[PDB]
Amino acid sequence: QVQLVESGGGSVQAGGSLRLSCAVSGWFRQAPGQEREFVAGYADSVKGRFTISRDNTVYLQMNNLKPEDTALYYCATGQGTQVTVSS
Amino acid sequence: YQTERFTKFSDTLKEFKIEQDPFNIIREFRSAAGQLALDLANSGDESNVISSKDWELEARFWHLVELLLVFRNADLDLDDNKQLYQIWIVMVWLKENTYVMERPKNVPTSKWLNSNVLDVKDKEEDHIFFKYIYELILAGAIDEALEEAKLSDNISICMILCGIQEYLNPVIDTKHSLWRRTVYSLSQQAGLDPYERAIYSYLSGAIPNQEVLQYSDWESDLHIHLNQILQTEIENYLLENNQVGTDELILPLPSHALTVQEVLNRVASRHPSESEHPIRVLMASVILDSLPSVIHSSVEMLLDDKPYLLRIVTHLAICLDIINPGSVEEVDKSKLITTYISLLKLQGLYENIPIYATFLNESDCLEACSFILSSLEDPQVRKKQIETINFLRLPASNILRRTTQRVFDETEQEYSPSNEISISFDVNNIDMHLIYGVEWLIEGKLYVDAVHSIIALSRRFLLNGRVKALEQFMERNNIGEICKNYELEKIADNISKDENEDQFLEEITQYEHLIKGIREYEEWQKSVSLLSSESNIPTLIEKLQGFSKDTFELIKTFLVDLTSSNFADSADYEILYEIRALYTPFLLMELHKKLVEAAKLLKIPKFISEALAFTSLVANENDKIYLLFQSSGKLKEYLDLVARTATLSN
Amino acid sequence: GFSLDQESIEHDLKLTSEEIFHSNGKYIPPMLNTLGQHLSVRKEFFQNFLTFVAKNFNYKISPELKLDLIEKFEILNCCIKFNSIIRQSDVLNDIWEKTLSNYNLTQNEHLTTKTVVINSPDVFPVIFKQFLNHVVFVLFPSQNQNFKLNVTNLINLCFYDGILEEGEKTIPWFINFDYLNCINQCFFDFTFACEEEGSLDSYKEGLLKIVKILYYQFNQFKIWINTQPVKSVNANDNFININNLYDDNHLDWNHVLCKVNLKEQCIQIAEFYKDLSGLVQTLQTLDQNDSTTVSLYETFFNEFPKEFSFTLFEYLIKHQQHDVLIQFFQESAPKYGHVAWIQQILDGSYADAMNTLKNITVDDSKKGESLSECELHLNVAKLSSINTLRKIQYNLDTIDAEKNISNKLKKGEVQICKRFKNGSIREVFNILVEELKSTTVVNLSDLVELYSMLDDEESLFIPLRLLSVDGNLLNFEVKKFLNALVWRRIVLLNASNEGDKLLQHIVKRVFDEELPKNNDFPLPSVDLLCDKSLLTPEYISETYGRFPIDQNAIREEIYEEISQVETLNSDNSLEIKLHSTIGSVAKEKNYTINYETNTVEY
Amino acid sequence: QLQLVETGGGLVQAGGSLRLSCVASGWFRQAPGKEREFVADYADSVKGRFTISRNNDKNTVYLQMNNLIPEDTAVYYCAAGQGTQVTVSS
Repeated sequence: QVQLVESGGGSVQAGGSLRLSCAVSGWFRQAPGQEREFVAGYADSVKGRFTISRDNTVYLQMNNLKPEDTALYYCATGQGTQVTVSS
Repeated sequence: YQTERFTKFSDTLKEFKIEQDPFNIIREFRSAAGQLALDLANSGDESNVISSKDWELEARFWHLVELLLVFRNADLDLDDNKQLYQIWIVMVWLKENTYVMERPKNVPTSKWLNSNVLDVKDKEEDHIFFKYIYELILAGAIDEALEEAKLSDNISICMILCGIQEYLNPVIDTKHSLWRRTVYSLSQQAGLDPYERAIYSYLSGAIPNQEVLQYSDWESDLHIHLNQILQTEIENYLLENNQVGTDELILPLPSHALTVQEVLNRVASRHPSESEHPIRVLMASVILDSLPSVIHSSVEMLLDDKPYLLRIVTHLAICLDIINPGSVEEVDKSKLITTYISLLKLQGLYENIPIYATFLNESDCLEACSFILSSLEDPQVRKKQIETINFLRLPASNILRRTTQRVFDETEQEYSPSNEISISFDVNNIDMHLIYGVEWLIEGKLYVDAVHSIIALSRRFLLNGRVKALEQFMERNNIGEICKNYELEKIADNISKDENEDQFLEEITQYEHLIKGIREYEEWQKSVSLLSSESNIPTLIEKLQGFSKDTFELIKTFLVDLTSSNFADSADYEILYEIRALYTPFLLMELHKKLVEAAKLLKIPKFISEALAFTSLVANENDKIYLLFQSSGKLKEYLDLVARTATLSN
Repeated sequence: GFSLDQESIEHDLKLTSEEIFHSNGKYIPPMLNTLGQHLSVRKEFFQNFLTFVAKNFNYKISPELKLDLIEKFEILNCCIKFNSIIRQSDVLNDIWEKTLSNYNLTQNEHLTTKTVVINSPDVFPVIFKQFLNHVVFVLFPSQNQNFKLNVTNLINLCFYDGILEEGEKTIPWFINFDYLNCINQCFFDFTFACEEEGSLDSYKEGLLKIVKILYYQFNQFKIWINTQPVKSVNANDNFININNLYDDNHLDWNHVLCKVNLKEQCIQIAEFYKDLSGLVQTLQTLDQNDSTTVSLYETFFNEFPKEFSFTLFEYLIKHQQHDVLIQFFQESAPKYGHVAWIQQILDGSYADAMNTLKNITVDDSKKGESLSECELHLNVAKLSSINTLRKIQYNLDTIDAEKNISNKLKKGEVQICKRFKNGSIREVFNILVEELKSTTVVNLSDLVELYSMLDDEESLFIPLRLLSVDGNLLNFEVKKFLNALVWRRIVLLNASNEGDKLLQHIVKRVFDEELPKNNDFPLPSVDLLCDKSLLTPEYISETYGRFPIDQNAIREEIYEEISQVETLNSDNSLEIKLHSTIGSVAKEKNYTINYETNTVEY
Repeated sequence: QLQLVETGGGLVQAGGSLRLSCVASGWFRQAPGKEREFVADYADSVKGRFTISRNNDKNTVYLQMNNLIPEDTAVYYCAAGQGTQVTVSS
């Protein structure tokens, strides 16, 4: 019995920064309506702006966020954390 | 030798094949990486350690993998818990091959020579001998720690050596349940050096202070979770057994041992800049058996690589497919057999046999057996080395066939210019390599599939320079096999033996006739102005040139027409009608070529004229010389070349 | 009227001038010697006056008639100067004068020769011609230098009468006859000097010829222009007759001698003469047809200069393929003959197809060297791919027959036709040996005649094969006469070779090669062989027209060759001797006798 | 610079005996061409013929080799050594 707890999501302005933390306890993203896609290896839309790191822990520093990154992010080795970037 | 790391690995593999006792494939891996890190440290420059450090770590991993494959397989039916035994296999490589500082130099004779009466440099000389003894015990140096404890008047450390020797007599047995709770409480008391404070917690299975772990390396860092599981699994089973009693217990112990993945989530998080190195993270995948998951993940981020990893992952599968049949993923196997043969380009000359031990399906099918048709060119060393490894019959009939059929599709652009010239230097430089694969396959039975490759390139010659004439010289470089194909042909049974033996014999006569006309036409053109003023030898030689040609024409016309008229295999007749129609006009001009150079002697005029004038006259009874003009377009050419004799013969 | 009265006063002055040009009253004749020079200089000065005064003054043809009358007296005056030079030679002149003496006395009496030059001494050219004709036995008789040193003076004397035509501003039958009979002897000059050549010595007489060629050139190229002018003016051709005979024969002979003289010449002298004198375009071109060199320097400039040379086009027919297509074969010329294989011209050319058809139809008459046409008839058949079947049959039959015949002949495999002996009627043996020896069987025209010669039975057998293959050419009478002569030779040999064993191979060879199915071969019979109904003088003269022997001898030979069999066939035995044979051979073979028309069926 | 002084190797016949003494100044084998294999726990190729002993509490190792064969001719190294040659002639 195992999975992931994630934290650090939220709502920021376009160009801001967020820090997604994810650990096993005790990256992928889905926009509203679309299909889930892998984020971080790194997707072509986030290369140079998002940084993945690992100490069963994984951190995603999201710098220079844009409205296209507004989605629910999920950790995988999670329940989902909303990351909303306003224009 | 040392430079050719791949070659050394190949030799070990070869020995195993000859023997075919199975645990010797990985044991040879310890003699390669060792001599390499030794050849950069025994003698030479000191800066080579930047590369010898990679060899100083690739050899200890092959030692840890040799104990895990033999425990889960070699279960001999000799005279219980099979998962707890992995902790012992982890302690052997974590204790023997560890870093140990030598004995300290300039040890003081008496005690306190500088004498709260001791200076600041006295507790340091006491901690210096404290760290020299706190390190040897962690590596299993009882034999050395026992003598070291007695030698330094360090009697304060000998009380636990026998307590471990009493704990070692209880581990070989497989009361002391109360002795495990006193040292942990001794680790919470004040007044102890930082090196001794970590020694009391390491033997029991506890976690000391973080100030003693800062110094601790992230590699060593893994012994913390290993000793805790042992102190808890024995206290659990020990607790289950309860061979001490409840009273013998004092404090509750964390008897909940975790798995390997929960422990690896913390060792790569304390010192991640070195704990997640590419040569140390391979020990967790040996417990998971996922081969192509660590190398195929470095071929997607091409916007931003390690040759030591590809040689071990590929060498693992040849052993993984052998240790457990199909243990390596079938997709990963063919992906490892293909990534190895492709990466082995600089060393592909000697490994042309080591790729056959894991043939699987890439070799039984035309997959991993078609790449050798891309390097076998001129050197005769690689063509003979593939004859070993117990490979012949159909594989020889599938490498020679894939050598001549794979280059036939590239010559498709050589049949478009049916009325112009082209660049034939590549064909005159790459087709030469296209005849060494069949000339090396000296098989009298596999001669029918290759004897037609030259005749399949007569139409790519077209006008201007011909490629078949140069191809006729490649066959003269290896004739005599016609005697080997005519004697071996009467060994296997055949039904259509009235047409298969007649086409090969007729093609050899026309080709030898063609190679002879090319050399006869090269000697008269190279004559030019030979013999100088003494044309008496030319008066007989040119007479021989004019007779050997007037005879060769009537003979070449009878070889091509010897194919009769109506035949079922008319595809072979429509292709040879042009080559026969293309060797006609070149002969009449050579006699006329004695009217430009031999015209200084009024002797070729009355001869070469009528000799070429009637060459079209008698070329009207054998069906009007067929219609060699209809298959080439040379009609008015014959009308003008001979018409010129009316302003010279009169 | 006024011009006629002035012409009458001028004619009276001309008569007194003729006397003054040969003798003058005012001067003392006794003083010194014969003042022919002064007598001439007087008329010479008076000529300038006559010219300046008669400026224009032209009426109809009176000015031309007067200009012509001037040359009647101006030309003679230049002879006595030679006499002076001859008076320096003396012995020759005295022997000449005396000779002239006899001439006049034999020709016109009048006291032999007296150098008074009465009536303008017109007989001077006749005496000159008689002397030139006698020099072919007197001087040809005398050395080239002698006669060579002699003829130069006459040349230089004659070459002084053209500088007065350019001085009188020269723009009738008498003008055509003023200097025309001398062409009957002028041609006796050049040879007399050129036959000696350098007197069999070139290294020293090259200059002696270079200094004399001027006179020959000046005589020929100038005298030649008079003919065509006189001819166009006189139009004697109609009467023609002795004037034309002399004229035309002399013209051909002079064209022959002017061309060799043009060849033996100094560099470009003939070239200048060719351009200067627009005549003998062929002889000029013969000197000009790259005799010196093939250098593109002078030749292109001379070549391009022809311009209006339609005549040059006929030049190409001497002995190539230049001149910028030259309008094909000079507009395809006329009858090509052999040039027709050349008229291929890198084209299929319908004419070139008719050209080999013309090569067979030209083997019909006076042909030679068939191996060209033989290989070129085959070549033209190839070039092409009614007339096609005929041409294929002609090619095959003629070629194979000429080849086998020349081979067997030169080979002499068959020794002889035994019967002939000491008979004039047949020199065809020698004619055929000569034919076979050369010229691709001398074109091999009498293919018919060839087969007639029979020496071994094997060599004789073939004839009927050609007869049944390609015998679509001659008349039925000719084909039947051939077959009958053949059967007659067979009978004369088979009665002698006991058993009549000659027919027993031919009756089988004619049926084993399947000749009756592809050839309506007429069946021979007693009546077919003894058939003299095809014996006519016309057919005789047509068939045996090459040999110029009397037709009576050949007729007698043929009548004997026919009557021998007509008499030997007692009770007509031959009939059965053939019928039984042919019918026993063609029995099991798909063949039956067609007694309706004497043929073979199946 | 802890050292490992090994001695006792030599050339014996097939069936002879040898005694390798190893004093740690402070048992694996390698044949000519092959890789270093462990001899002494006992290897399957030397179990019953080679005997290992150690002085209790000291850093010394003794290996007594009885019934030596031509398959044991190699260089022996010590581990806890420079190498000592032990050859056996057939």
